[PDB]
Amino acid sequence: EVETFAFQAEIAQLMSLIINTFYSNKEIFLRELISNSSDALDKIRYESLTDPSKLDSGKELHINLIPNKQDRTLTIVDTGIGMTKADLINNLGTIAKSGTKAFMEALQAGADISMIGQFGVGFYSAYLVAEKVTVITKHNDDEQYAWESSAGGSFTVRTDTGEPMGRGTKVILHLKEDQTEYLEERRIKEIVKKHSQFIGYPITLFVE
Ligand SMILES: COCCNc1cc(-n2c3c(c4ccccc42)C(=O)CCC3)ccc1C(N)=O
Repeated sequence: EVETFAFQAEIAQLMSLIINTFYSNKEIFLRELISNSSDALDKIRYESLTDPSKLDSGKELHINLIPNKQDRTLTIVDTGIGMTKADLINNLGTIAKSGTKAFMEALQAGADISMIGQFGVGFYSAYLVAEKVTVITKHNDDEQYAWESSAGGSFTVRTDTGEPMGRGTKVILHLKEDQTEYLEERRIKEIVKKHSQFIGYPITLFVE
């Protein structure tokens, strides 16, 4: 079954701002998603020091960037801690509410959209370039889920029946028609070098 949920008002508001605000420096979405991946990898790595069996679902800690011109998608894959159903439905949104509030206030103060990560809500920057975001995720303590939202105030969660992931997260960006530059090898290389050069995990840029 597919379950549909309403974003809390503040999150819907932030998503609308991200979609509606004129802001040319869209490339920062990638550093935010890679940051999310890095944090998730740090988390499982740290947890594994006390419980080595947490890596039974996979020892390699890495990030893959996968462009697909046929589907017009850019996929950011990591073998981080992943997310439970409760993370997807409740926990992330609960934490994000205060980050969203603070971010929107800072914006009203003169901050700009590129500072979104300082508020812990960098994930939503995905909507700078994507009409729809699909998040496939697998945490050790739960099943594989697909979260999805085209904004408009609602998201869906379902159990995922695609290729099993072992552990980690895939963020699938269904790019906007005018944002296909982010499928180009040289463009992604440029952005990673500029914003994500010191990430402590191998980042592999797949080619088409
Ligand atoms: C320590 O790592 C646990 C959380 N990890 C992630 C979280 C997200 N992410 C998601 C959020 C979110 C909201 C605020 C902040 C981050 C958010 C959603 O609300 C939809 C699902 C994915 C997106 C991607 C990741 C990731 N790559 O692990």
